Amino acid sequence: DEDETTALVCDNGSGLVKAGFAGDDAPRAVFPSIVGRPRHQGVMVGMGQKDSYVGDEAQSKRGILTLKYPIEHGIITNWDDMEKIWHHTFYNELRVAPEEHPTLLTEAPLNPKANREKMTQIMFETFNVPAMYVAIQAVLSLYASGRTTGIVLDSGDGVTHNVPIYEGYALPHAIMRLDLAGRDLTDYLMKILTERGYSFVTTAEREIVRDIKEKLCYVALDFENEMATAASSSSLEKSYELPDGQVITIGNERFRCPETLFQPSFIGMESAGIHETTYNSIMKCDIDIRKDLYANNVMSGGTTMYPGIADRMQKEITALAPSTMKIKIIAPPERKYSVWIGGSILASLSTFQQMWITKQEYDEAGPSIVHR
Amino acid sequence: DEDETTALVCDNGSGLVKAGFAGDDAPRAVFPSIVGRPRHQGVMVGMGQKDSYVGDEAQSKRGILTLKYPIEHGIITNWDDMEKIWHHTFYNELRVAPEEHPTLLTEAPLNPKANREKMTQIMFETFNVPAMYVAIQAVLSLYASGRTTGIVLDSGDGVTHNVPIYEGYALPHAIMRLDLAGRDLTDYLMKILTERGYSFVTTAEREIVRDIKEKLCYVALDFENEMATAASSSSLEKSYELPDGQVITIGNERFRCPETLFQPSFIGMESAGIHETTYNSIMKCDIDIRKDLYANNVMSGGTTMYPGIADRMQKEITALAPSTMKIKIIAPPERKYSVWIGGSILASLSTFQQMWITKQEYDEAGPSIVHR
Amino acid sequence: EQEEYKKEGIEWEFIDFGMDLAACIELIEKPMGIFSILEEECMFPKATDTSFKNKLYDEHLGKSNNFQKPKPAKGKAEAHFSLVHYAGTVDYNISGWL
Repeated sequence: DEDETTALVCDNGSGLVKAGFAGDDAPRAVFPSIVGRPRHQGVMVGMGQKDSYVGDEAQSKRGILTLKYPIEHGIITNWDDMEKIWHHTFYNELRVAPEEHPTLLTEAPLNPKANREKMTQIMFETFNVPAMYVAIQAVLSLYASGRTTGIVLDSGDGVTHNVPIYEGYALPHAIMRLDLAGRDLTDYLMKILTERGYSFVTTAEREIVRDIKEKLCYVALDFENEMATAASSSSLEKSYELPDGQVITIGNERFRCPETLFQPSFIGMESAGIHETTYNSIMKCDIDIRKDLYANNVMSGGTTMYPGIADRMQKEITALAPSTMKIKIIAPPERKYSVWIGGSILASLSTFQQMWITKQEYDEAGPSIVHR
Repeated sequence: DEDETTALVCDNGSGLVKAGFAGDDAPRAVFPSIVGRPRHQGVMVGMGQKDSYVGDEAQSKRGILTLKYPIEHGIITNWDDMEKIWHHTFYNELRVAPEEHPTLLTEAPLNPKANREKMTQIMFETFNVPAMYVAIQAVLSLYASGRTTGIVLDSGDGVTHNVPIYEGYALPHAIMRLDLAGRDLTDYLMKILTERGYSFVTTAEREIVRDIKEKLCYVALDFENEMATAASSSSLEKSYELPDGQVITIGNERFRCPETLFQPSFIGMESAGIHETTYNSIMKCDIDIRKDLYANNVMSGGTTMYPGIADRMQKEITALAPSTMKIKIIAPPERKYSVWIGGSILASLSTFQQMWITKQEYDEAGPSIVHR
Repeated sequence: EQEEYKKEGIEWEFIDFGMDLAACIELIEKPMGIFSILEEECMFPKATDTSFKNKLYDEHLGKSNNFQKPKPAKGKAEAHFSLVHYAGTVDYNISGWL
């Protein structure tokens, strides 16, 4: 129990932090990855002067603060502001003292060696956690779907990745990163919806375009004769009621937004798209392992939640793969937390105890120890 | 019937195993002589963890296993991996229980005494066969062409041999071995075909160069004015359609590949070639037997199947042999299984029963008994 | 014991008798020990008894003395791993464990 209860799992994202206790089924804490700094001197009624704001209080009060994102494209870019988000996570969100909890953290696919050593330096030397561990994100997603070999298409708020994993070892030279994700996708909907003849003028109009994207957006299979369908004008249309009455209608654009993930050309991107990239990762891997990867395309991440994403991907890679092959696109329902759940499982596991980096290992080996 | 039905014939090669029941006209089982060992831990869907793979499942799954060849140049080099190929042959390929079937096996030309005793030790002591027998390969090939004196040019996947046989006794001191065969020959075609301006890049490109060699390769007679012919560019060319559309053309190289068997110099080999070697075997034999050997050059083996091999050899040795001599190059159509068929005949024969080494002979005389 | 030799005044030095067993215990209860490897694999949605087994070996075999590969014959029924407990060698079958 000492640490059975006690292991923490913190998944640091570009848009959201997911956090909680190893053992739980889902994150106890989910909140924006921002750190707000007040543009002016003054106070809220009853509070003192605050130097900084994190998560939702930074989002809610955004009009008087300069908002900053510590993690650009999955990589920690500002370490002063990240130590601020961690502090908030332990002390306010989970309300635990960190110096008696083992902490499993996550990093990104080709996270620079030096960063994995730096967050270890900050975990052990400024938070004084007993022990910690850094798992790679795609690797926890795979594992949370039971398996050990497969290829994960991972897509969240600032990055998309393909991480081919074989008997647990993520394959460095076959990993692909595509910098277009849910953030890019909300801003494109924004324009095709203002372009539908609308105005997201106040900040209460801006924010909810993102809630339109999440609730009403679709990834149609045969996106071709779906536009064609749009035109005959079926009961395909969908009206959403705004903060007030102002019933906005979205028929068609509803799927023009996730067609951006297959066609980056919709947004002036010259890069290849999700399905081709799944494939290219795969023809960059060893030959003998390619049947395995093809029958185990595990999807994880908030942006892979658009319904019919899996069917489109299913047919997208069948028709690029040699017919002798078995294609299989696994997309679980909890996928917006796969990464986290994979960490919860792993860290609560009976056999993981012997991989925890302890302060004994650290004080004796330097940050190098956990770096592997 | 007890054993009329019941005799097994297993011909162990460097590239292929040929197996089946004495009595049949051709091998019931033909498959690669490999044993694959998985490079990583994991499973196929629905199967358990497999420690090892043999034959075609090792070839098909080669990307995740380390492939190994038990028979190097016709001689068994790894006995752990050979007992694995035998096990597979009896139990999976022929699906028989070995402990009630007499087994005729084959060995190579100057197979070390100690090996013939070792495979007997493994046949009787780990497979518990009722009785067994080891025939020499060239000797079964000859016999399958009806005769008892002749010289066999035997050529398969890893070795070429010349085994002069007189009234059944293969002549030890006149046997020649040339380590260049069909394996060497596929890799040379490979280069003269990439050198034609091509790329056998993926493993589905590699494998089929071998199917090009088998289907389209030729041994031209007057290989001299065949290159000359190539240049005037007749309708000598030949295009093969790859796994996909990619129609590859092979005009000329088509015969430059089997000209390697007469000119080893094409491949940085300093050894003499097939025809000279036929001859040298012959001027190493007794004088009085040389007219016999010359009128009975029996060919066997997968690599002697190249059309026009016999005509080239016909003229190759006429023009080296004294004119008072009769040359005669027998090359039957079933020659890729001569060896096996000779065993099927012999072992189903009415008079062979009294040469079977029985467990009675063995338990009483030690491995020495069958060694002769 | 040591109290007597202290009470009497005898001069006898000796090491804790427990110590002899610490070897076996660590192998079981310590972090990269049996249980752990056992309880980790339980987190792998697609692990096998066989999987577990290998993990057990790769990590303890040859490196650990109390750890051994079985003696499959005698009155025993199959093979997986023996341990060297104070009472003796126990041949353990890992099947269903996961």
